[PDB]
Amino acid sequence: SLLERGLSKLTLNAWKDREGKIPAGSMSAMYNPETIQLDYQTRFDTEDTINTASQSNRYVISEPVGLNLTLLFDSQMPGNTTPIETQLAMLKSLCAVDAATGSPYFLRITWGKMRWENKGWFAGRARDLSVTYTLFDRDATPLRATVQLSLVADESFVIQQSLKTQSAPDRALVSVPDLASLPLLALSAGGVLASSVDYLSLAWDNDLDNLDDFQTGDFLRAT
Amino acid sequence: SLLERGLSKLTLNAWKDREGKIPAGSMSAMYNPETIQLDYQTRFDTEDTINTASQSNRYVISEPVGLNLTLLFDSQMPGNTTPIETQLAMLKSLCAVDAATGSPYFLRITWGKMRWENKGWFAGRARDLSVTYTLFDRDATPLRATVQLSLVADESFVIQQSLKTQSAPDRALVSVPDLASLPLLALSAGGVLASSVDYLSLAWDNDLDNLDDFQTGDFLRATK
Amino acid sequence: RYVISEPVGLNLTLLFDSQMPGNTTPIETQLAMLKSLCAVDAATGSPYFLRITWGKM
Repeated sequence: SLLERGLSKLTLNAWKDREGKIPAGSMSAMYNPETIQLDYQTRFDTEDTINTASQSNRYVISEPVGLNLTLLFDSQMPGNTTPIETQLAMLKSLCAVDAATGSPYFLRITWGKMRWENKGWFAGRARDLSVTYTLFDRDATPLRATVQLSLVADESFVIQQSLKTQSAPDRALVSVPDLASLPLLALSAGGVLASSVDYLSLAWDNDLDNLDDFQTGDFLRAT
Repeated sequence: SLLERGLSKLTLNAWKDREGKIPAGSMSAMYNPETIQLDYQTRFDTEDTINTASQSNRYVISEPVGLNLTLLFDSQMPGNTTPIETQLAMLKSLCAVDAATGSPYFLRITWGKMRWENKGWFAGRARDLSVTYTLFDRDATPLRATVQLSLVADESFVIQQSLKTQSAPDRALVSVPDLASLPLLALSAGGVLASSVDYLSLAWDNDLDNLDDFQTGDFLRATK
Repeated sequence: RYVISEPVGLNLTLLFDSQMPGNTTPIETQLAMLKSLCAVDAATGSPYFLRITWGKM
């Protein structure tokens, strides 16, 4: 909408390294998948104690988000001139082991206006894959594919570095509201940093005099 | 198409060694499968690092490509005159342990124009086989079969080494473009080799004079 | 014997839709919060300690 009406097919872009400096090939899928699903799974385990009766559970690991999507290829209808084996030559190639490197191709899936995991793209490597050819001709050039991709998370190590810089930075720079107080100024400054800054050490950092030297509009820093 | 309209059946060739030196028997099976299926799978394990800087998962092993395929035999329709036990005396033989060596037979499935995983053939050995006879005769010659094959990938070592040298054969021979520079010429040489070719070694291996010596059309050789 | 009591688990299924003409907020802005709050936070490296509530339930 808002400009024109034309289909935006999804694109499978593959690299060789994690960061994306070395590019492999790329392919755009005909016949958009009609369903995508992203499945989360966070594993817990119930902590045990013999003293108290408080009941909590322990965060163990976070199994990465998986993307399940299915594709269909056809080379029979008279708009479809290209064979489906040159199109499946790259789904089998880009979702398997690289020839020189032992690792797979890091497979960044994208769609025109769809945010995947709060980002415009979905990195990750193909966990499994299955092509099931359901229609042939006389010498059996294949004519249907029914591909069943599935991926994992595998974001780059840099992208993951900047996302924890926008959350809990090094320095806070909290403001001073009206009728303020240092037990409440150090309580909102300890929410930016998530590190529970004390009122006394917040007072020593700014070198303020009397534990009341804020004047409703000045900025005092927490570390 | 493009010449004629005769069918092309699938042929199951067998060997004894990993390579093609010692041929065993070889059958072609009538009544094509209607559907093939080859499943890929790659196993990953999540890094449970204590430092909690990053979430990632390692690559462990890639499971071999497995092919599933279902056949059917029948000899009572009056075009069908060969009894199906002579055609199943080969599938039961080639998908089992050979008497000579004590191993499977290293099968190779092929179809006329179908291109398997990236090659014109599908090598590998038989994981599974199940025949289920459904019709019989008065003396019970069977004459209906319904076979359910299942194979693995297992290619030979000469073919796998040949496909490796076709990608980064430890020389690059990188052309230079107009408005080029050695940090860019090392990124374009570090993509041919996938080895981070560290630009000071490029100017030493090619006898550059002053780190800007290439002239928009000459080649630079990059090894490792 | 009594060993341990497993934690109470809650199952719950939602639906979002933005093309009916009362629905104008795109559902990615509403799913940019569920995907965020039900995942590991960037600040500490842990989940977010959610709290589900209904008017009289």
